Amino acid sequence: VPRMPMIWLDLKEAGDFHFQPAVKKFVLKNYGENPEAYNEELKKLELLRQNAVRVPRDFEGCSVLRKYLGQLHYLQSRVPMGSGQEAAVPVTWTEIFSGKSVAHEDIKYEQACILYNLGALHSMLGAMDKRVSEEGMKVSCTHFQCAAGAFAYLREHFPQAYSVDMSRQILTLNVNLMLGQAQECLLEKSMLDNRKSFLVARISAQVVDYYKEACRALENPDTASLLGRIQKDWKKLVQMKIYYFAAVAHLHMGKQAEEQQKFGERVAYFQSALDKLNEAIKLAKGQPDTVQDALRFTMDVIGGKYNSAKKDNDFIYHEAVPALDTLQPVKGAPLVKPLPVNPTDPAVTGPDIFAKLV
Amino acid sequence: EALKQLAEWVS
Repeated sequence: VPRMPMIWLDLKEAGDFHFQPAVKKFVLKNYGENPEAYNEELKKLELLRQNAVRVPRDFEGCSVLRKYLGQLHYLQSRVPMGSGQEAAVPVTWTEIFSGKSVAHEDIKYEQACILYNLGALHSMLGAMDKRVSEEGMKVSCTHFQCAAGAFAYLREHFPQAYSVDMSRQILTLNVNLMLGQAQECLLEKSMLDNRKSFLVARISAQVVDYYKEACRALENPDTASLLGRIQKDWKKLVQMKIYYFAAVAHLHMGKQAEEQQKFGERVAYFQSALDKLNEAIKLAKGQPDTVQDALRFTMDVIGGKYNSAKKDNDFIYHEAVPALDTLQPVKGAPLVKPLPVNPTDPAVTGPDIFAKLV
Repeated sequence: EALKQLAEWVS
């Protein structure tokens, strides 16, 4: 089946973070040393920052953002630059939806934006691949789970939002959207393997559940005014995907009834899948050719399998076609997660830049 | 059967 396009998030634009004067001033008082013994280490971290905030849009930009995020934790453990702390300096980033600069004298604000950009870059890497190879499907699934993990970590360990693009209602939308796209990649994988029809139906039902939570978030008035046109572009794709994968789920439920020799049940599920897919086609008006190619392929599957099932039942089996309400819905199978973020993993961080400052 | 294969696949 042709693959649907994916949503990705833009990275935030960074401003100034003059940590050099503050760090040199704190080592002189508190640690009692000459600040100019740390010129080479302050240059290391600034170079690290300029490369983290002007990060290349590939797989290793993630290891650069991770390294800088971990070294920020190292620095804060040795120099107090948090909110209200002795050596805090202004941290400036641009809020994504307004384009306005927001400043906080808190190093945890810098970590929040770096972590936000980690998840956003993962969402770009997940959405860039064509997912034609099983290996491309696996990297997209991991990327979306990593994006969900960064936004989830950001929503828990920074419970007060430094800017509205990182509030908990927006972050929850981001996690639910990234988990739906991760689950969607796994749905592609389970269908390429030719797994059992019931299992595929459970996986596809979970894709619907994630996108329904993202849709409910996008229908909240607070979210729509902040995202602007973005809310209208995302939801048009999400609403259509809700019905598309609802059709995919019932198509595989009808294939299970076929294996169960319930041919009256099989017509009912195929009829439901075709109705939901026709709804997806109607909601997909104006969508790019990637979306339409996927819907045209799926209709060839569902359309022919519905006609053949009704023909077999009307002429061979004569089994009662149940209404859709009388048969139990498909329970989703959540197999994807926000994958955890360890900021201070020494393997991704390398040595502590300021290890000498004791 | 298959879910133990896909659970490792997802990570």
